[PDB]
Amino acid sequence: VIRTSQLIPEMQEAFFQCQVCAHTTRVEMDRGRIAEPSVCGRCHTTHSMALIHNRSLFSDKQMIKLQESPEDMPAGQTPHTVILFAHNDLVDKVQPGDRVNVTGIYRAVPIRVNPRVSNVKSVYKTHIDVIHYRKTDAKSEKRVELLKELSRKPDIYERLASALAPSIYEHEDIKKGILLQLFGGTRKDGKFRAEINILLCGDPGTSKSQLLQYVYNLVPRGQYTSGKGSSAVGLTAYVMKDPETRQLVLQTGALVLSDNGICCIDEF
Amino acid sequence: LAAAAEPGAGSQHLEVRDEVAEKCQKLFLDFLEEFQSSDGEIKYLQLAEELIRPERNTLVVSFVDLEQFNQQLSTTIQEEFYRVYPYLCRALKTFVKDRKEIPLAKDFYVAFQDLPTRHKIRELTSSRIGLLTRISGQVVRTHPVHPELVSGTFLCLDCQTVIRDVEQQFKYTQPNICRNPVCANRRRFLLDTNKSRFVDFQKVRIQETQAELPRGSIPRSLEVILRAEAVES
Amino acid sequence: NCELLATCSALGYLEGDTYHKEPDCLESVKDLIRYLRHEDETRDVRQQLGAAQILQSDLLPILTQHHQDKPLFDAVIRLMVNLTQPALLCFGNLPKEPSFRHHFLQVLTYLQAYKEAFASEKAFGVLSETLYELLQLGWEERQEEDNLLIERILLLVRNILHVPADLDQEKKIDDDASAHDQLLWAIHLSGLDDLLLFLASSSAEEQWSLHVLEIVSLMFRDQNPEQLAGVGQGRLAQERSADFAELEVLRQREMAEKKTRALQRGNRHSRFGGSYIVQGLKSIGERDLIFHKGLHNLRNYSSDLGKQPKKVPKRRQAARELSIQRRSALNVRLFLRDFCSEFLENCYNRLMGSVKDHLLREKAQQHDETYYMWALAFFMAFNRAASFRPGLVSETLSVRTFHFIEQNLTNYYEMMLTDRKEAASWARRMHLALKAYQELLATVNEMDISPDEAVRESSRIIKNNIFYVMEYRELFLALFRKFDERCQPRSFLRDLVETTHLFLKMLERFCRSRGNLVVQSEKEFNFLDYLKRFACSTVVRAYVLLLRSYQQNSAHTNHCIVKMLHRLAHDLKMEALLFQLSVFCLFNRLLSDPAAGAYKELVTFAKYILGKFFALAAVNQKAFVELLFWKNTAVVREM
Amino acid sequence: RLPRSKDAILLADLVDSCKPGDEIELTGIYHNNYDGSLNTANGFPVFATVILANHVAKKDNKVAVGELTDEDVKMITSLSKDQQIGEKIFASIAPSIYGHEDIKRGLALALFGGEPKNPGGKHKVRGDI
DNA sequence: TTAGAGAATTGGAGAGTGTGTTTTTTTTTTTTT
DNA sequence: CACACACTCTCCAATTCTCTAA
Ligand SMILES: [Zn+2]
Ligand SMILES: [Zn+2]
Repeated sequence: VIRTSQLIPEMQEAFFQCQVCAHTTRVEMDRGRIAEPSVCGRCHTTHSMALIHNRSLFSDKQMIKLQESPEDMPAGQTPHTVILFAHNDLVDKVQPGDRVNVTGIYRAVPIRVNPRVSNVKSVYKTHIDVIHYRKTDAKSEKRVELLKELSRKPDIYERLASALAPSIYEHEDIKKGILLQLFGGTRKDGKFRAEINILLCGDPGTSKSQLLQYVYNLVPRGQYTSGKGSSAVGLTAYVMKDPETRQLVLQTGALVLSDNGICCIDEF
Repeated sequence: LAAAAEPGAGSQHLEVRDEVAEKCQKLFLDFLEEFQSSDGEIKYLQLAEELIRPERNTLVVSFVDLEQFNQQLSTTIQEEFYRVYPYLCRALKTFVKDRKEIPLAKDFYVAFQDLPTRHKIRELTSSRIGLLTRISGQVVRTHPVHPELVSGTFLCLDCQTVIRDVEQQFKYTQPNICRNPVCANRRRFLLDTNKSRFVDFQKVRIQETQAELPRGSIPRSLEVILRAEAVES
Repeated sequence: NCELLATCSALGYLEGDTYHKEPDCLESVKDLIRYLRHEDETRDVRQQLGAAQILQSDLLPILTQHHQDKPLFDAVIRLMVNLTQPALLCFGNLPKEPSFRHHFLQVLTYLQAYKEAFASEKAFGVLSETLYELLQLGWEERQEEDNLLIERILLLVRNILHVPADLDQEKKIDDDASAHDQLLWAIHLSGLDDLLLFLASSSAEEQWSLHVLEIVSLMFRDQNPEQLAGVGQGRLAQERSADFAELEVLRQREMAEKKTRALQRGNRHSRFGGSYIVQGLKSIGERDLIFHKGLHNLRNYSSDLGKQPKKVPKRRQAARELSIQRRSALNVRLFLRDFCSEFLENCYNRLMGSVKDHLLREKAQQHDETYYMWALAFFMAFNRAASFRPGLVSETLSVRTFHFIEQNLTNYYEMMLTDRKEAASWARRMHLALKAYQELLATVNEMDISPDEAVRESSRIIKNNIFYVMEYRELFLALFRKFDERCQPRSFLRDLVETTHLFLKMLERFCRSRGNLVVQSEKEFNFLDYLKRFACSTVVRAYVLLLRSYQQNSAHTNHCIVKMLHRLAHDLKMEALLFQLSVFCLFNRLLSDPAAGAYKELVTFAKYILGKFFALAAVNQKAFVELLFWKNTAVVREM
Repeated sequence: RLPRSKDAILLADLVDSCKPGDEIELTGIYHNNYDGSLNTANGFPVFATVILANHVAKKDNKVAVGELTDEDVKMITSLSKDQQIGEKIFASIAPSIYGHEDIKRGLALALFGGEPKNPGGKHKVRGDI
């Protein structure tokens, strides 16, 4: 998924009211166009029925822009992309960056040459009406009962610390410190931080970055970013024009996004 | 002349009436006239005292007080809020008019606080259109206050008849017909800006608060419209 | 304009709450009266003085604070009567062209403004006090000076009560004080109501009977007798609970309709495609129907799913009821109930006798019998409501009133059919006559129920007279056979049907109780051959026309309709008259109604006649063609 | 916080009553008219607003030379005849500062200023201190 | 009592008139380099 | 420029009113 639009309301039933006598009627949607009443029924005035927008009925719609997977692209080619349209409950189930198997009906629709003229291009636009989404990159008492006795097992501290990052050769006190950072103190109120701050030092080519990436994959509300100015997501907060909308958005940095977690800062 | 000489003399009048909205008007006026504080004395009658002042036009009502008055009335208002809102405003005008010293051209607005349920920005789907809703958000940008036309007074140019209280859609709207029943004019009308009624208007962008933002998402922004007493607050 | 401005300035000015009149008020007021008398036909001075608001700013303060200055007071009263002159009198009629209609609307607007201003109790207090100290003198002590002042005072009150409600501010919701309600409250607090009761009950001042009748008519313009008679101490709780219950009923109906529409459309968006061929259904050509409006619609398919309805042309547009009913302020309703009670007990007989004397002597305006018939309907209905006492209305119970009402109703019927340019006005006058006739026919039933053998005797006498004379029987058929939806409202049709039901109820019970064979140079009679006159197509056409609004009809009205149709079907065996396609569409709606359980009588009658039709159809397939048209004696050929 | 702003129309001899950067007081009619551009920008029938200026007064120039009345110039000319006016003018420079008489003298001389000169139209010399 | 032939009024088909359109580079300036 | 929309006016004929015969 490359982008996901704002929620688009699609009219399902138009509500008309007579501006002369307040008599109301309802019109059903015929393949995207309204059969507007040209006359009122109670009275008989012509062109008196006005569309009451917020008494009409609407349903959710959303546009999604979906790129072919990197694992599926042919060698050295720029990726292809399709447009999906989801409606009702399937609208708010997919975010940008997700990988999905989408089942839907492959539609083809005309596009008018300019908005005030009904001539259409011979070459049709295509999109997929979404019928089903399946995410394919996602990866209680029965746990509490295990954890209660495992907590009173001997040297559970050492067991958890050694469980941290099995893929690297062991630095006992580093792993112990990261474990105590994960658990943290107790937050109470005055103003004292329960958060624990840890710093790792060493040459490039040490296991410090592997530790950072591991615990970022582990912890909830985690973040991973570089102190270098070329980082994917910044540490500080900033304001930017949302390019697909042009309206301002306050992008709070990783330190604010990790307000109840661990912020991993590589190249500090 | 005679009891039978009354054929609808000189009016193009509206004859279908929104029964639910008018029941809301009547029962909300009863609520304002009868609901009383912990020490009695009719709350909202005392708070209507300040509406005599210039640049005060909004009465803020507690939705839990409305619920205590009657569950069905509060449920109806919550479900059909945008439908019944001008009728609640007319009820407030009828309530405030017991002072007898009010400027009659003045508009009055009902505002609601202490709504029990809160909704996320992600939950503002089409099912919530027209319903009374409470949201939390962080203001990102506020635009200038403008005067918005709420009801235009128009002059019919080819019979000189004045049409009052032409209510505005999301488009600037002239009279659909002339108020003179035999006049055939339907597009030649002139707005009288001095005799029309305006409201203070301000639009603000908000986004999801830091607490409510789902993990990994871009912040979802929303456009909010503030009116009358609420602008620049 | 400027000269009027100068004189209006010369009247004086208000300061805080006290008006300081100039010494030249008399000549300036005479000049204003002169300008009004020398008006253009457009009534320019009327419009200009209304725009200047001198009635609100000068004349009411002068009237209320300098009423001891008698020449100025008399001049102001005459000027105010002139200014408050109703617009229909000002222009003669409703103008047919835009310019005079704009001027009419201007004068009407300023009249509505005057009515808004006149709700102050001080003005009516001064009017009541001056009328009281005038009427304190004996009639023989009066001269033209005082008699003309009584005329001008009562005409001012009449003019202010007559004014139509503004279309802008007639949107008041029930239980609220409209401008008319506030005006009636001003009359109540000033005590002019008691003076009106005195004028109605006085034998000496009978000369003002027509005036007082018009005041009372315009006072009780909006009210309904039974609804008003039901008012009392404990009404606030009743009306509050009723409002909450009706709110919930309306909400449940809207929810049910929303669910039905949500099922009728699918759970897929409208641009979700798909097309079907309905193989059995031939299209307008010979090819099979191609359906595009979604599979959900084919459960209750109809060919008119996407069709625009037709513009009813101006001539065929049905008549619509002129006003909605609103429950007026409770204080005003209590005051009007007390007024009506005291008036009925103390005033009504003498006032109605005086008005009948005026109509006999022919010293009344052209249509004052409409006020007479209004008073009959309203006050006899109020009498029967609550404590019925026929002594309070015994001046009305004579057969002469039946004869007078029947003559007026036939006259209005003829004039409606002939004077086509105000046929609706003649229909309204005929509606008043019909309601008066209905109330007499209801009152004799109440006399039968009442315990007094004397009123039972006189009830028998009047029933014998009415059922003997032919016009009372033939008038219902005459009305049905030339009723027109184009001209007469559905409220009239309701009243006609209910009056016919009550009349046939009484006549059937009378003939069932005893023979009484001779009727009309007399001839024999029986109720079955009378009922056979109601077997015409036009009357049943009108009855089903009223039946179409069964959702909005009252339960009593629905009972009247279904009882008459059951009488024609079950007892006269005229089901083929009612075998009709439009009537079958109405039955289709009745059977498909979600609230069909609330209409158990109607659906049972519909299923009875439908079963009879399908039996006949199984025997003979030409009945399907017979459904398509109204008929005469094919009612027997089908049989 | 971002500042609010208004358009104002200056007509006839009110033009060039001010320049960009001037602090002003503006008396005028607050006027509104329909603007389809604002209506389509906002989605609601919003009316454009402008001030029809009647009087512009720079908050800088609370007193202009044109504002001086015959009483004012009579006061000034008669006060100049005191013959101790130089000491009075020097003392009036920052009256809440003790001492610094040389500073007050220099600032008075700079505040009143000299005259620019251009002998022969080809050699300009400044008059400001 | 129904309905059909002649005259007048209203619905709307269609003929005629007017309106709107098809990332890039050099330079400055403040802050940050 | 020129090809679609948007709007008004006019004429034509189809429906309803009025008067007469079956
Ligand atoms: Zn209508
Ligand atoms: Zn007009």
